[PDB]
Parts: sequence; C-alpha cells; structure tokens
Amino acid sequence: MLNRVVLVGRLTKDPELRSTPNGVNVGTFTLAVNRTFTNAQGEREADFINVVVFKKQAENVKNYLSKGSLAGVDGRLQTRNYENKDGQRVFVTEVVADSVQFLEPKNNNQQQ
Amino acid sequence: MLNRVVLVGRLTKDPELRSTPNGVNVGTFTLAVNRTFTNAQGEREADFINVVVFKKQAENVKNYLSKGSLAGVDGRLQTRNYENKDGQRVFVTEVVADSVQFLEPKNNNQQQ
Amino acid sequence: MLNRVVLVGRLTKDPELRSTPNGVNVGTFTLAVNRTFTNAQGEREADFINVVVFKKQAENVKNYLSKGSLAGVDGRLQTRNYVFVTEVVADSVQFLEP
Amino acid sequence: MLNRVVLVGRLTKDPELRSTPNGVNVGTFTLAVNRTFTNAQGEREADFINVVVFKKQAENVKNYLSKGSLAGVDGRLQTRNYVFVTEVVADSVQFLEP
Ligand SMILES: O=c1[nH]cc(F)c(=O)[nH]1
Ligand SMILES: O=c1[nH]cc(F)c(=O)[nH]1
Repeated sequence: MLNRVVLVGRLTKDPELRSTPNGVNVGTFTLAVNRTFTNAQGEREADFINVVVFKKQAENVKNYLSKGSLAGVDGRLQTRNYENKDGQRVFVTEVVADSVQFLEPKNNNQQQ
Repeated sequence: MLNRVVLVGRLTKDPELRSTPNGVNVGTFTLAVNRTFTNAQGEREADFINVVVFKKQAENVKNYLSKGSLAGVDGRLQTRNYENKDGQRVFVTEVVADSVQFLEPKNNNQQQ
Repeated sequence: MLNRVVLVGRLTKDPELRSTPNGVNVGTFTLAVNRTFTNAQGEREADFINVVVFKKQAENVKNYLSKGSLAGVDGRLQTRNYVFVTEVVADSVQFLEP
Repeated sequence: MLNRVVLVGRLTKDPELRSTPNGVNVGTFTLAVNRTFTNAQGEREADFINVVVFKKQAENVKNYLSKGSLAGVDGRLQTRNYVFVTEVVADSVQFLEP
C-alpha cells in the first residue's frame, strides 16, 4: 500500500552509525523540519523526525552529513515496538529513507 | 520546509472525536498500511500510523469512516511531547491530515 | 534530487502493453484524477495523467486493471522528447479493486 | 483524489510573473530535476518540470529566485489544454538559497 514521506530539514546532531552482529550497518539521525504554515517571526516551530537509513545509504550519510546540514529525505513511514532495558513497551514511528540528498552545509545563510 | 505524507491503509478501530473547551473538534484514527515491499504470503506486515484531523475534515471522518474501511490520507508529519497522568514524558509522531479520501468500504474483496 | 508523485485515479481506457527490444515490458495507462477541492465555479475537475510502469508490474497492470478501475500510483515525474511529453514513471502501483 | 508532487531542482531561466484579469499573480518557472540514480549507461539525466505558483508566493518567487537557484516545490499535478500541457501547481515553495 502507498506510503511515501518527503522531508527537508536540518540535522540536530551528527548521524550515528551502529551495527548488529547480523553484519548490517544502521544509520540514524533526527531531522528538524520547520513548519511552513507558521514561518513568521513570533511563531516558528519545528517537528523532529527520526530518520533511519541502512546499508550503503547509511554510510554515505555518516561521511558527508553533519550536525546542522540541510538534507532532503524520501522514504516510508514505519512503526516498531520493543522493550527498553526497564521493561516498558516503546512505540516508535520513523522514516525509513530510500534516498538522502545533501542540500546545503551547516552555515549557508552567512557564508553565502 | 517541505513535509508531505501520503498513505493508503485501513482503519483499525472506528474514529474517535473529542473536543476541548477551546471549542475545536479533534478527530483521531489509526491507519494500518501493509508494506508493499513485502506483500507476499509468508511475510505481510503492516505499519500503524496515527492520523489526526481537525475542524470540518474531522467530522466527515466520524460520519463516513468506520473500522476496516480503506482510506487515503494526505498531510504533514508532526511531533508532540506531553506528560501522561503518571508523570512520564511521551513523544508522539502523527500525521496531520490535510485531506482524507474514502476509497473502499470494510468488506470490498468479498462483496465485489 | 527529490522527485516524487503520488496519485489515485481511475483508468480512462484499458491498459496497453508493449515491449522493448531489450525485452522489458512497458505498461501504459491514463489516470483520471478528480480534484479534491472544487473550483471557483464549484465544478469538480479531473486531471488526466499518463502513467508508465515496467517489468512484471506492467503485466499485473494488464491482467487486473481495466477501464474505470481505481488505482494508486507511486513514482517519479519524467520528461521525454521528440513535442515535449511528461509522464509519471511508476515504481509502485496499488490495486484498489479486486 | 490524492494528487501530490514534491520536487527539488534548479530554475533553468529567470522566473516570469504575469497577472490574471481577476488580479491574481501567476508566477512560472521551469525546474531542472536531476535523477538521483544514473541510467543503464551511467549518465545523470534531469527532468524539466513546469511549475506554477500563485498570489504572494509568486511575488516571492520573482524577488528571491533566479536562474540556477535551488528550490523545493510542493503541489498538485494538473493538466491544461488548447497541445496538452502538464504543470505542477505549487501550493508551497521552499527557497534553499539566500
Ligand atoms: O478522456 C480522456 N482525456 C484525455 C486523455 F489523455 C485520455 O486518455 N482520456
Ligand atoms: O533547458 C531547458 N530545457 C527544457 C525547458 F523547458 C527549459 O526551459 N529549459
């Protein structure tokens, strides 16, 4: 069934890259996306989307993407449930990126 | 900034419609979206997206949408943080629908 | 760069199916997409989008999709030339009717 | 019915700005959208999409957007006629450069 997400935002931290003994690399980062419908002084808010990326895309994210860089994301919305180390159920909604595009560096509105 | 979600899935329960004394109606429902990339016998999984709808769209959802109906959704991805009644922080990612389209009823693959 | 199109409409005619000299199936159809909001006059307009789909999905388009069938399409917007033509290249198609 | 297009590309020429006899500003520009994946030969192709934007957004397109400027576009796919023309009608435009 149809499931498509497109985002443009800025990374809040530098991307992390973990791995499982199953041998696959899993990159994660948070995308801060300012709301367009409230972009005006006195009411600018952002949403913070969790993006997850795997395999090849995941390493090109760790190399070339840094905290504060503008990135575009294209993917699916997916949900998980796990148990944290305390025994509480955790429900997650993340964007699984099919492609991540590097748009602008960290400080492009003062450097340009 | 760009933020677009498009979904087609089936409702897991009947939509709920709450209200605040601020006088605005807030409709909510969960959309179950089968993954396209695993649609085959032996590996069909779905993701369960929380959709939120307001004002007029929200009532036309409660009238005309029921558990098991196929619905299409178009909107933004948004995040909230609140405190539940126990004092734990709760982080939510939901789809805020701009439009909700009614596609097929509950039992359309046996009635058609 | 990002390029994504998502559509839901009905086919105007029956899906067509050709092949490439490389042996790849090329399914085509036109989708009538009603506008969700009416226009200044109140009438409902539809747009007529040309969709293209490849390989085995194109065969399932030919088998299970007919004139008037409701379909969802997910893909890219691409431009071709001779007369400039724009079509949606579907990587995914969803069959909303049996 | 659902109809959504999202694009990121660069303008091929300078944005144009006309008006309707009803007094609404109509901004137009062409966006060159590079394909993310290369083709069977390995070359990178771009698509050239016609974008249309209205009212005050069209004015901010004329002020702040120039040939070669990077822009994001969010809107509908619509079809017009005389020669069949398909354009993206932008409800939102994002300026990726100052
Ligand atoms: O009714 C139609 N209008 C336009 C078309 F391209 C088509 O196939 N059918
Ligand atoms: O280089 C270009 N190709 C096609 C176009 F429509 C255009 O404006 N520019």
